[PDB]
Amino acid sequence: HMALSLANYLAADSAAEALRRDVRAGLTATQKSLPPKWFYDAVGSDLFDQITRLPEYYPTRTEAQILRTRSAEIISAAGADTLVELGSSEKTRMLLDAMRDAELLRRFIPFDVDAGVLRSAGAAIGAEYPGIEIDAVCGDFEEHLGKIPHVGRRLVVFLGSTIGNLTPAPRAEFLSTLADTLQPGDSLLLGTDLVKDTGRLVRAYDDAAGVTAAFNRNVLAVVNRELSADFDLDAFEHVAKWNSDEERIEMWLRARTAQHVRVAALDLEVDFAAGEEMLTEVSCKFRPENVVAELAEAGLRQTHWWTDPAGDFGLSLAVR
Ligand SMILES: CN(C)[C@@H](Cc1c[nH]cn1)C(=O)O
Repeated sequence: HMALSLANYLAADSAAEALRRDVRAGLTATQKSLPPKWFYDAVGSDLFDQITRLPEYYPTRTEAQILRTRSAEIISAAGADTLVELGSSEKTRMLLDAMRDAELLRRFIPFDVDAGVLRSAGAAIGAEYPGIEIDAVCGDFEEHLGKIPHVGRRLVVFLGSTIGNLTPAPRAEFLSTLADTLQPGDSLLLGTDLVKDTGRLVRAYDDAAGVTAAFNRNVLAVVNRELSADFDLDAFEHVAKWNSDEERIEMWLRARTAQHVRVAALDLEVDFAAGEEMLTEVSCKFRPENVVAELAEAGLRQTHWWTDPAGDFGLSLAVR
């Protein structure tokens, strides 16, 4: 039902400030870009949820299968009574069920950008696990990790390879910051999508049904609405690329003809040449050996490594 603690560090004026800043900088760069965090308004979050069920998008179900078959082992290794989830599901329940089965579950700490979603989880989870304490935190995981409570022995999970949506420099910064908040008896469960057949990688971000394309183009709808811009969404083509040098998927939006875009709120006018491409997201893919090193660099020791038989996806347990 309604039992909940919820702390909110996301102000609408701060969000507006950041978007203006991001869009001005991104659209005036010789190589245009937009940060992917702006994908996730209500519509875009819905579209991502649909992406997780696409035939081509293996990551969610691959990760879920690993959690499904190793839930007990993960929870036994963590020895936690508190689950901290950065980014909010079926995956969630597997972990919580295992903690409950082990008679360890005391507390659930969801960390997400949408307070509404957090409130819904508080009710659902509160109902599913009677007596559980729920302390929700509305924040962005790049700035408010220090606001996460430290009560209990905490299993901090960052699933879905969302860590791959940060380029190396901010990624290392995030991991270090996160590691610094862990006490003895705390653990990090990190999901990393792994280097694999490049055809499979591109198809996962360029599905036949055009759902990912809609997800990508929606960032233009967000800008149109929030900054009073006039992007013609239909004029932009969805492009997914494998960058072999950086070993990352990239999502681009390509102007199929010359476009003139006015962003009224920024007193800004911007031009796209025919065939000009704008970078909207990276999805970095990892090699198993490099996951160990990136954790070590952040001050975390990898104590467990779970991966599906095909080696498509990896889950790390790590501690200070
Ligand atoms: C959120 N992150 C894990 C997703 C974002 C995504 C999914 N499809 C397109 N972009 C990924 O990089 O796979």
